[PDB]
Amino acid sequence: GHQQLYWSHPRKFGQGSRSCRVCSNRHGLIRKYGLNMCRQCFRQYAKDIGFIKLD
Amino acid sequence: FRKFTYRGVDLDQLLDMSYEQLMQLYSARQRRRLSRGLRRKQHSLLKRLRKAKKEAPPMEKPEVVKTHLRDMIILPEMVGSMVGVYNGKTFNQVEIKPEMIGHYLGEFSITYKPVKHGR
Amino acid sequence: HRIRITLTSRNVKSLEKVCADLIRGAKEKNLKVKGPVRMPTKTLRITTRKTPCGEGSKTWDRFQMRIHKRLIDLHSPSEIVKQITSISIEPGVEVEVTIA
Amino acid sequence: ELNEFLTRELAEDGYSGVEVRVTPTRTEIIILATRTQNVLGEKGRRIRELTAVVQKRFGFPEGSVELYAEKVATRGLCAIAQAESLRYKLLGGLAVRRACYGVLRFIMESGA
Amino acid sequence: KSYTTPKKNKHKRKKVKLAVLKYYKVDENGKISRLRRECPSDECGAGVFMASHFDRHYCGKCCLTYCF
Amino acid sequence: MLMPKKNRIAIYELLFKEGVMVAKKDVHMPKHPELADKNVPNLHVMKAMQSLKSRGYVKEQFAWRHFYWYLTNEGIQYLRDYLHLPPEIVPATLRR
RNA sequence: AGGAGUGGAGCCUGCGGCUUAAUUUGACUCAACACGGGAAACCUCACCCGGCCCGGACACGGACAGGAUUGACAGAUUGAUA
RNA sequence: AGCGUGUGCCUACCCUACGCCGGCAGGCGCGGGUAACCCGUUGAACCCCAUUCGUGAUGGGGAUCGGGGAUUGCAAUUAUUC
Repeated sequence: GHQQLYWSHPRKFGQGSRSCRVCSNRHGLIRKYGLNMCRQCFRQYAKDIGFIKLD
Repeated sequence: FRKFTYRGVDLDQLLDMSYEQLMQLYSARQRRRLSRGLRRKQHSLLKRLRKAKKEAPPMEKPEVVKTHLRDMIILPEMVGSMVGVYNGKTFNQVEIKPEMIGHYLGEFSITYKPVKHGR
Repeated sequence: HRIRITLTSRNVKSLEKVCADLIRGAKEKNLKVKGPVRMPTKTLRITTRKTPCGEGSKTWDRFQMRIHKRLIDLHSPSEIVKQITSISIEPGVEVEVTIA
Repeated sequence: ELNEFLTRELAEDGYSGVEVRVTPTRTEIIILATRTQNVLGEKGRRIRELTAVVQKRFGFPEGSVELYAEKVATRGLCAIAQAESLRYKLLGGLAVRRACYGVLRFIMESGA
Repeated sequence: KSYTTPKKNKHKRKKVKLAVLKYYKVDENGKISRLRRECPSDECGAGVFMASHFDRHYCGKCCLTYCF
Repeated sequence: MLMPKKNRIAIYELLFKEGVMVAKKDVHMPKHPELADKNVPNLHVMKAMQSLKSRGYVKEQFAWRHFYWYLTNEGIQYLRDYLHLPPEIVPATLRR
């Protein structure tokens, strides 16, 4: 009644269905190579992932 | 002196038709609306509007029982149901017929208030 | 008895070392050791806007993550190479040793 | 992610990142710090507590992961090992005009 | 700030005192005169009683709707 | 809030036997990833371990979206008493 | 110097204005305006017209373990198997 | 032709050959591929080749709209997209 009407979205597609791993924000997820990262956090912490602007 | 004119299926033939011959009767936009079959989730409210479709009141202009489902279809079974189709402000009430049929309820409802320009 | 020692490195100084030091030392043990096979680069290109917001000009990043793969052909049972490998291990290269 | 999380806790002991190496069914995850008398607390206590911190979250077996710590060789050079120096001197509550010129002099002491 | 929509309460529930006197009947002998139905449900033994509603009798946690 | 009083001690064993534990921050995960032995959803595991937080018997640490428990040595008095365990025996975090 | 263009036509979409239950909003000279990696049927979503759990940690206590409060279906309502 | 991507902690949603049904978008089997291995030898488009149309808003132009036909979806009417 409340509990069944608490998670009643089909949560298998849409930018709202997925979520960020750092921030839990529903915009700008890097869905290339399954980084699944808010682009603002990717920028900061890509230095210690291995992504470096060599060119 | 001519009646409502459907494909080649009258209203008695429409009211009593199996739900797999009914699939080959209306447009593909309405075929795959009702090809998938039954529903287990909150879409058991269409079942509950089929259950509320048998709220045909006594001999009178029939009452308005509400539907907050604009994806609900103008089914030929429904014909004889004054309807409460919500559009964010006002529940519309347009009398239904064989002419309407094979279409969505939300069509005959204006979600956006009609636009008029000033200066 | 084809051992197929997969050498995938982010760095060149270690991909040169791990491939060479498992041959340079494996010359003294006199086993029929081959040179390291090459695989082409995979430049994992993620091009992000520098700005967190949508204002200013559109200065794009070009985050280049190159990854390389080598493997060395052998005529050897497993234990002979295992005596050489785990001595002097460095963080760079992922050594996945194939038996078959 | 592991670099982010440990920085939130190990700031007081001079966090510098890791000198990590991978081995088959063992893990040399060095938490290379500056002051390691309170990375342990009571004779390797907090080091034993730091084990299943990392092991549990990422779905690792038991026996592989083992966490060591040293002093950073000339620990005045690593920036985040001396950002901790200006963190807990300004959170301590000395004026910025003194707590900086000590640590600026500390790297001319360390031959920067 | 003061809103227009009338503010909405939450009801102080019907909490029942001295429960055991009505569950069964009292008796002079060692037995007890049972009024309500017992629990033939799968999840519990013999502890749960079945209610006195108008249309049928209802168990606590089995969620089974009987008839006349 | 409603819990099972049974399913409070399905939280407290893994806290006790090793003095550190993990849980991802989310409301909608009925099957807890480490604790599938008993049905305790992620939202109920969150609310069970933040009841001990404010009275300061466990220090709560947070990464990206993940719960962590530096079980303080003030939580050892109450959780050998209430968990009903001898004062001699120690968790696997006091082992040599 | 010249080339391809743009402004001209129709459409795509960002902005203003007018409308609206809400037509969310940030940004307005190059350094706002297919910009927020924003191509929003739902989620996202901010806004609106409807309805819920308190998801009010914890401290104290008039009140509580001869019962505090709790989740739990017909049916009238209901969008509802709220 | 050349950048390239492709089976995902949460995670389900991958790339598609080849064979059958059908004009179409598409529906259905057996396999590969965590990939210099499989799609793919990426038979890319343009122009090139040869037919055809004839200075007219025409066979230029493809807007607006009607009826079907499937897919995606939990669902698309304020036509998703084809």
